[PDB]
Amino acid sequence: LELDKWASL
Amino acid sequence: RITLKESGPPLVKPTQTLTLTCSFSGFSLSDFGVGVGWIRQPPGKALEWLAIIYSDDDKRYSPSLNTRLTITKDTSKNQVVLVMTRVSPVDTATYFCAHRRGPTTLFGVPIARGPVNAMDVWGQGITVTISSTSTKGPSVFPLAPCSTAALGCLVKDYFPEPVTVSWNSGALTSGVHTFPAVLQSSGLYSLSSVVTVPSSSLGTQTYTCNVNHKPSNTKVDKRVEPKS
Amino acid sequence: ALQLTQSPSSLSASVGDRITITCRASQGVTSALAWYRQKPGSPPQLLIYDASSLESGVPSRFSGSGSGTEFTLTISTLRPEDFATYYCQQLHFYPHTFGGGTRVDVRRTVAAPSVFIFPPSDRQLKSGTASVVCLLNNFYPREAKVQWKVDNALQSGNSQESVTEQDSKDSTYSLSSTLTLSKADYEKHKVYECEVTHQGLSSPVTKSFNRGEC
Repeated sequence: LELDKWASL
Repeated sequence: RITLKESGPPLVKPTQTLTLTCSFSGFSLSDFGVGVGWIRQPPGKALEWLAIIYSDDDKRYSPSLNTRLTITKDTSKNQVVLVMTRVSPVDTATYFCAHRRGPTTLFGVPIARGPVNAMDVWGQGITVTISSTSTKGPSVFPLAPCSTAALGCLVKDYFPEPVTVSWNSGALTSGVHTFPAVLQSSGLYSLSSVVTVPSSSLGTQTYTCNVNHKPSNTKVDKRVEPKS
Repeated sequence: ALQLTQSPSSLSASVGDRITITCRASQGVTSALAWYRQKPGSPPQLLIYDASSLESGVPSRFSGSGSGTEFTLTISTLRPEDFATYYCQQLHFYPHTFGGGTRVDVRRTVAAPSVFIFPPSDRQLKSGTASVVCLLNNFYPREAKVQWKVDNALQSGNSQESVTEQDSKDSTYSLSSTLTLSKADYEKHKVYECEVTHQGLSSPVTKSFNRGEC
């Protein structure tokens, strides 16, 4: 559910 | 070269708080996008992500353990601390801290995020056992089948690990199987050691298992022989 | 952490062999997937990051591919140190997650386990506890099932088992399962049976004894 820190940079 | 090393209590009692420290070198938690995370691995089971903290102090926690975890970093000391409150026997596991790279930058511009897609360096891991038991030597019981042949010793109710087990003071090694101990619900360990023989050798050779539980100063030699 | 299924969960192989491990995710994780190799008693070691990038220092025999919900790790030529457990990890969503792991062991011909059941010693009984142990000796593959029965009642929650690491020259495993009861309960039943199911066994093999029957 929760996107990672670097989900698009 | 990056290195991480975990430190903390090898034994903690239920309901107590567990504080684990990750000491690292080779990188700084002030470096762009760098992350240091924690992963645990219950003996015999799969890896389980616990949390991660980044250079910018951004933090994330396993949703399942969120209420019991706090991760913090001490940039100046090159350390990351993970605190787990209200631990229980199911928290016994090997806890690893690991490094996560930040995006590759060029003259200060992140040009590649590919390297952040992994935990590239892990510490050796620290094994933590959660049990309320005090040191206790095992009771050694013989294992002789009621009726090719097998015999052994049951090393029951000891704490903590480890216990050494040999056969015939070390002369018998062939056909011997000392199984990893299991942590019983009582918080004590138990293990079995067995030896498989040609049956014929049941009348010829004698079998005595040598058990040594250094932690409680418990040395025991139990000669095991056939039933009736 | 998140839902990633590795396949197979267990894989037998031999040096020189080419193997592949797959990881399927419950939702697309783009290329944010890493593969690790964990040798017994060691920490996981990064092999592939970002789904297909080879971590520096990692031997070229390793390669990964895939994206979205399907990824594979292939070892072109299996080496002795590759007999280990492999894990994938998704880093697209929090919590980052690992797959259940894929155990890679030395292949050998199937071998049924020699099964033995040991009643508790009168020594233990005087203490108030009865441990009944079942040994499955030198078998392969590793997957084996042990069911305890006390007077035909299937036991649950009162036994623990451990397996040895694959024997270095046998390539077989051994398993020990202990059924624990109170002396009181132990004395309230007669037949203690240990049923074993294993690929090497046509039908389940049962080993039992009648308490007291002397």
